[PDB]
Formats: sequence, C-alpha cells, structure tokens
Amino acid sequence: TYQYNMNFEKLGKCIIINNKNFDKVTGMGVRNGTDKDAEALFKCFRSLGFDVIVYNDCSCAKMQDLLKKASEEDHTNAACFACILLSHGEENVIYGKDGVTPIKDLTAHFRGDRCKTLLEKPKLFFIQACRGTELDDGIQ
Amino acid sequence: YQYNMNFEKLGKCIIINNKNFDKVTGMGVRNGTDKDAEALFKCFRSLGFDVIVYNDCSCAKMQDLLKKASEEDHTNAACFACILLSHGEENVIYGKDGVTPIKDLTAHFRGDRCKTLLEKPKLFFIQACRGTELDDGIQ
Amino acid sequence: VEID
Amino acid sequence: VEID
Amino acid sequence: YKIPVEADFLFAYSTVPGYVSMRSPGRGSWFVQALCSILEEHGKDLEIMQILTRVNDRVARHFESCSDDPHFHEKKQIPCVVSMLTKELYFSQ
Amino acid sequence: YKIPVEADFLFAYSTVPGYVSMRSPGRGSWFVQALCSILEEHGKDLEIMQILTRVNDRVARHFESCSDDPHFHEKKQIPCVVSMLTKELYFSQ
Repeated sequence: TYQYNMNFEKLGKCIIINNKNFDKVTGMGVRNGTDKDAEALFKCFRSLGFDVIVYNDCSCAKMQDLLKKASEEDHTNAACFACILLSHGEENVIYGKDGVTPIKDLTAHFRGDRCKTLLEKPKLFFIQACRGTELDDGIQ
Repeated sequence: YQYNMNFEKLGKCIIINNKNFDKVTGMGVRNGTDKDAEALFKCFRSLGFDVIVYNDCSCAKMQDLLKKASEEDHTNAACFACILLSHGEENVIYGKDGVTPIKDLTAHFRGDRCKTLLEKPKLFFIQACRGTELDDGIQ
Repeated sequence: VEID
Repeated sequence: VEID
Repeated sequence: YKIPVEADFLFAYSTVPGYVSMRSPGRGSWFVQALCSILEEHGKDLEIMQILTRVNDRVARHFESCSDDPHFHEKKQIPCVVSMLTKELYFSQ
Repeated sequence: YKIPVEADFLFAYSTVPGYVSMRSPGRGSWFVQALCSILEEHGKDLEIMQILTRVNDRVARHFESCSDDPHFHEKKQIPCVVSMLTKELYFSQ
C-alpha cells in the first residue's frame, strides 16, 4: 500500500528517442556517442521487462505525434510507462532535428485526464540533454 | 550509501513566514500561515534542527538572512534546512515588498560558496504558487 | 480555500 | 568531451 | 577529487511548475499539513524521499478544494520534489 | 475520488536547470553510462529513487571532463531528479 502495484501482464512500454543528426539551420552538431547510449539503454530496459522501441533522428512533429499515439494506446495491462530522450536541449526545451519543442508538451500527453489507462501508474521520463550553457567547475 | 549524520548538531533551520505584504505588491494576507509556521517549528525542532522563525521579511532581509547563514560555520552540523512560506510565481518568491529569485536565495549554499556544508544535504521547503494553472483532477 |  |  | 557545486541540494516544492498552491486559512496550507503529519509519525525512521513521496500521496488524495468561485472549486494539487542528493538521508543515528 | 492530472510523473534529468550535459563520443553520455551501470546491478532490487540517487553520486564523483579548450576543461556534472510519484517504485514482483 506504499508501493506501486506491479502485478500486471506486462511491465510496460519503453520509448527511446535517439537524436544524432540535426538540420544545420538548427546550429546543432552531430551527437557522437549517442548510438552507444541508445544501445546500452535498450539492452538495459529490455532486461528490466519493458517493451522497448527505438526511434531515430526525429523531427519535433514526429516526437509530438509519436508520444501522442503512445498515450492513446491501451496501457490497462501495463504497470508503468517509460520514455527516454537523447538529444540537444536548452532550458525547458528539447531539440528535434528541425528545431525545439517544450518538454512540457511532450509529457503532457500522458496526463491523468489525457491517458486514463496510465492513471495511478508511474510515468517515467529520462532526459539526456543540455538545459543551458552554464558549466560546473566543481570544488575541493 | 547514506549521508553521515554523526555530528554534534543536525543543523540550522530557517523558517521565513511571510503573512503580510505591502499594498504596492497587490498581494493579499496569507491567513493560515502562522499555523503552518508553528507546526513546522515543532516538527523540525523535534527532528533536532535549531529552528528560528522570521516574519514578514523584505526581499533584502531574506537575501541577507540566507547569505549570513551560508557564511556561518557548519563544520559540526550534519545538514542545513530552510523553509519558505509566502506568495510566489515560477522561480520567484515574494518578500513583503516584492519578488526575489529562488535561485539567488539558494545559490549562497553552493559547494564553492559554503565550504562547511560541502558533501552535506541542503534542504529547501517551499510553500508558494508557481504559476496560475489549476489542476482539475480526474475520476 | 485560498491561493498562494 | 562534448556538450549536449 | 572534485564535487559539483550544485550537488547535494533538495527542493521540496508544494506544487509543480506553472501551477497554483492552495491554503486553508483555518488549518494552513495543504503541503505543510501533510508534511508535518508524515514527519510527526515517520520523521525518524524513513528516508527523506520516502517521506516526501508519502507527502505527495497525502496532498494528492486527502485534499480537494471548496470555493464558491467555481473557477476554484474541486481543484487538486500534487507537490514536486527536486533532488540533487547523492546519498540516502535519514534524520537519525 | 479524484487524482491530480500531474500526479505520478518522474523526470530524471542528466543535469540541473541552466546547466550543460556531458557526452563522450567514445563512451556515450555520462548520465547514460551511470544509469545503465547501476540499473544492471540494482535495477531489480532497489527502489527507483535509490537507483537515481546512486546515479547522482556516480556522475558527481566518477566523472571529470578533459578538453583542449580550457574553457571546457576539468568540469563537473550533477543530475537532477524530479518526482511527482505518490508511491515507491520497484521493477519486480
């Protein structure tokens, strides 16, 4: 009664969005190393029991639509949902290959009133992306 | 895997309880906040924090209060706690005379600006609005 | 109820 | 090292 | 050698970004009522994330607003915990 | 009866707001390396906040940057966990 109920037929969906290449208008460089991330995350979450799906070099529209449709699927038999974003970003924002889209709008699809079959279930979002330009020099 | 809590003190706890605001700010009285501050005082006192409650602080007073706290010697303390009770908007909290960024209040306690709290937990509890959206709920 |  |  | 300057912070917000935070004038704010209740019973034996998770649950389930302004009627609230902690935190031993 | 629409989200950011996030072209991003490493060993037996706290610690201590640009030399990183969860989360049973 203090833990999320995990007794479902499946653990749930895991969506990985792996953005390596960007339109040069965006000013963004190639994210070398990200394929190794996506491979490691894939193997890892598959091992946990997730149904893993990997998407590559998505436009902002593709990311919005991809997540919208996932939120419209039937998660009744899933314990939870996970999404992993690998890309460029700035504060509150993440890059598609053709520009930026708010993190708020990607995750809003899974709100309780917009994704009833994930109601009372954990919705996890893992985000590898910059959130600004500040550097941490560290101490000691 | 746990923070070392074997110190002579748990640490300092600052409660900033803002009830009344200058008419210039347009903000109304935060009735109920005194009951909040008293209840919090008892709880954090019971945990072992050395609690002090400040009332109706200006932005400058809040800035100074946290600056002064970050400059004290926390060598024999396990951690630090601060509780903010006020009006607010996103990333900002109200003093009696206006708003001040939350980032600037907490930045004083960064590792490079408060050496005696290095590797120690720095806790901030904030009761304040963060915008104007309402959650209608579901089911 | 009131708003902060 | 690179920046995201 | 070095430690990030932003490490070992924890922010316990009464609500999520962009959203409002509610307070009953007679009894106090929702978040503080819940926070104190959980701390009074479990402040010494639970890890801080367990405590704040339970606070989240209490605010989310035990509270619903009443207002004659229908814009503010039957509203809900969820707190928001931001952790840069690098270890588990217990207030004892 | 009702549940907040923003309840039961968890955001595991690689870094704190306003800050940069590091990536090794040869090994992958710091956050992902650490996340996968801890999940492989403890994904099945630790609660999600315990996992991410350990991720916070590993990124904070095991990583420091090298660059020919001295502007980007010997820099550090701390991740950032945002939880609206109302229960403890284990990936088993």
